[PDB]
Amino acid sequence: FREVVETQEGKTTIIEGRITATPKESPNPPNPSGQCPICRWNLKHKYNYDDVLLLSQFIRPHGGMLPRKITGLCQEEHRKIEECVKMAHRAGLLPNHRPRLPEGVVPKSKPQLNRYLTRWAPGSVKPIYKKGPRWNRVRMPVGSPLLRDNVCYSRTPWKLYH
Amino acid sequence: GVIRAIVRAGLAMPGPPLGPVLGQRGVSINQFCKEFNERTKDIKEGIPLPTKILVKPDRTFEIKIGQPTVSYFLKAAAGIEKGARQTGKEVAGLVTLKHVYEIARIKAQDEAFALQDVPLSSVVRSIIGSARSLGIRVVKDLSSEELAAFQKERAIFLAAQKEADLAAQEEAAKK
Amino acid sequence: KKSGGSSKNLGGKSSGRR
Amino acid sequence: AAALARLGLRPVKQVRVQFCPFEKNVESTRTFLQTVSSEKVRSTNLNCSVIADVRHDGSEPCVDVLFGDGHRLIMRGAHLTALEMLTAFASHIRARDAAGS
Amino acid sequence: FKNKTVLKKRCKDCYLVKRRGRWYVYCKTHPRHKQRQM
Amino acid sequence: ALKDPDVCTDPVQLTTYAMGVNIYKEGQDVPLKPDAEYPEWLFEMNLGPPKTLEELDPESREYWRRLRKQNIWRHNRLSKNK
Amino acid sequence: VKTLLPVPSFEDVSIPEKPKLRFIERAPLVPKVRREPKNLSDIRGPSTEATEFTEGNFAILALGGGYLHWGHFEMMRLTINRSMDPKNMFAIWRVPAPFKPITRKSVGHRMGGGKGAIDHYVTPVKAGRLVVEMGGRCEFEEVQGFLDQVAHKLPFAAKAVSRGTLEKMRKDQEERERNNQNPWTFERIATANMLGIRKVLSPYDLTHKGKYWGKFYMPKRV
RNA sequence: ACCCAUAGUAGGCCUAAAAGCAGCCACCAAUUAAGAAAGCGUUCAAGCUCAACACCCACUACCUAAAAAAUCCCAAACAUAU
Ligand code: FES
Repeated sequence: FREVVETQEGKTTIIEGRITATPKESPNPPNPSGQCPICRWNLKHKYNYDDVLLLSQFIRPHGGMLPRKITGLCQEEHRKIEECVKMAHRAGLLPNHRPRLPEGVVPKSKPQLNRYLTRWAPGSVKPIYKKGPRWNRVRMPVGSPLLRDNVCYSRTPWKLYH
Repeated sequence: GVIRAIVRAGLAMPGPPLGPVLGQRGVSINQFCKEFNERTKDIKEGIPLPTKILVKPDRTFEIKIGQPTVSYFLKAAAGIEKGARQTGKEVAGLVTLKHVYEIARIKAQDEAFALQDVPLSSVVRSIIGSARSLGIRVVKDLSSEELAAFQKERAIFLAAQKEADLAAQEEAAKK
Repeated sequence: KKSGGSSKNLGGKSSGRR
Repeated sequence: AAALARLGLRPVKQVRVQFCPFEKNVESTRTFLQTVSSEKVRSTNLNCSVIADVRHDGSEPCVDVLFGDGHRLIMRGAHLTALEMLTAFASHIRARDAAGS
Repeated sequence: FKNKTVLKKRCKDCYLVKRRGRWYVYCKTHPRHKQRQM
Repeated sequence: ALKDPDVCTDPVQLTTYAMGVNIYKEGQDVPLKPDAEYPEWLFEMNLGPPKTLEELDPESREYWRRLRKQNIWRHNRLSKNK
Repeated sequence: VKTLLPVPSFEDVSIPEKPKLRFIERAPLVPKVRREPKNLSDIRGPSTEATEFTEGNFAILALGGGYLHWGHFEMMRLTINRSMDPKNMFAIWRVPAPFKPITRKSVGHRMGGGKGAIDHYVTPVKAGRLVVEMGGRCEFEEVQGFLDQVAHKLPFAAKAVSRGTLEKMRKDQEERERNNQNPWTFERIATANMLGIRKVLSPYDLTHKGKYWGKFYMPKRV
């Protein structure tokens, strides 16, 4: 990877770029014919929001996603890994990939509400004051429909609406 | 700001459209007149001249003028006073390759073609295309007798045009 | 409430001939 | 750049672009020259110099910016992108203006 | 804002963003173009 | 009172001189050099309608420039009503 | 180095003398006297008329059944004539003028007392019919915009189609009927009265094969 | 998406004037390339985009878009063990 450093000395600023150590794909992918990193390692349909060892390899130090052209992911798996990282952040599973805070700002405290499988941004959802009849019931989404094709080891498929 | 307007030599007037444009930008019209008419003394009055008023701080204007429009050149060289009303259906003039070649020699001297340093053939190609829009057909060789015959027929067609205009005025009178 | 009209088609009451 | 033309080269006084075009890591520095050489950007401040110190010695490309206040900005473009330079360059223009006033 | 079921950019500075769970049209040039998803 | 300037109309003169080429009052209407004094390609110039794509060579400049104009003609046409 | 491609040439297409859509009258020339039954079967099921292109290259395809009244023709005409290029485009009607009489009773009347009086006229349209046909020196992109506007304002589901999009639309439906991996199809079950299913089906369902429900067409059904 | 824009010429005709952009016809030429012009514009002007050139890949998925009533929401819940 590549860094950028700005050092100001004697009213003079010097902006440079250094090349740091770079990781490399582990040798012998179980499926070298795979197109994207996922299919090359027989990982399609086999990861979830809690598999951070996988998800942490496709995000920036501050929790942002990395571009598809750089990672090489298929457009499809990019959307799965993108949703999975959104949910992993909201589950408190990426406690080091936190947003950069300018000028040492100390955020005001928030209520701790543990959560998992959170499809929507918490501040963006309204209360369900009128649940509606049983034949038109306003449901609560759980998980993501992007992961519907994940391998299900139970005879019942994932329920995405509670 | 560069002001572009094809004006006639020595006929600058304070009235529109020249006036309002100059006044809006603050350029003195009287100052323009004093310079223009003096700079247009050796040129035949009434000649359509593409001008280029290089207005610059503070309202300084260098009136650089180029060769007359190629429309003028061709229309005058064909002996007609107006252009074709519907070109492609009405041939209002005839010229030879020699007439076009010599007009190119004068028009190539214009700053527009001179700055491109193009061969004369390229400029000649431009004249032919511009001619086909004015109704003038370029011919390889034309005799004085061939032009006289056509001109006689051309008078008949031109005369009938006047009568047609009167009929249109009657219909416009009701509207 | 509203005065209504009447059908203008009479007859047509014969039964099938078997 | 659009933001660079809107902001202008007002505070800048001399911009020197040095590179060895026969090298393989000057594309960013050569791109930096293209954007600043525009009639748009140069017009914002005609006095502001734009020099092209083309060399062939092997030194990494450099961009030297001299402000009217006397401050200097040195961007070593060997491992920098043109976009990174223009964002950094615009930041100093926005900064030196506030420092003076 | 005007509430709209179909959001249409009216210009070239009119940009589409999703905030608060719905789509918006914000235009800094022509504020009269601002739309809200209904 | 305002009209266009004078137009020469003498048939023979019109055919013996390039009228209007003299723009200087003292200048003289330019007589026409003879055939020999002109290059051969002048009489090989295309005085008719432009060559079509079939007539043009697929490896020539004019061909592609003509094709480009047609592509632009279309673009304008299919955006007129958008 | 953009790769230019040839453009189609419109030298094999002539424009009719009257490219615009003619005016459509509200009611027929001679008024009808005999009042007619409701006859709702005339917007039910697939169309067997005006299902193919004749002169032009683009059209509005009806994706459902319904009745066109005069207000629809006025909307079709003014929108098409105002939006077409008369020099390079022509437009022909593919539906007849309103001919089916529609009766209404006086306001506030009770049931009974004989049938009501003829009120207006309509034109029945079945799904799969061309409503209006266009052609000329244009591509589909040029007309698709405002043909979609008029189609969206029709009393049934409709869509602007081309000589080509119509064909691929039909190839896709036949492709689906062939690669359908479901061993159970509506037709198979309903033709064999499997499960005694005809106790809930119409006789018409033997030919509609589950693609039609009243006047509605379902292009997803195979 | 990013960029980028010179030139015969304000093509004639029409019109008080029309200059790419009233309406009329025609739509050829310059340079590697830029429509007698697609959208905006004005004083008919000028201006601002788009279509070209150059650099060179933006990523573009697939079709899509909604809601309100009156006593008090309405089982509780749940994405994971064949
Ligand atoms: S998972 Fe194989 S193409 Fe993306």
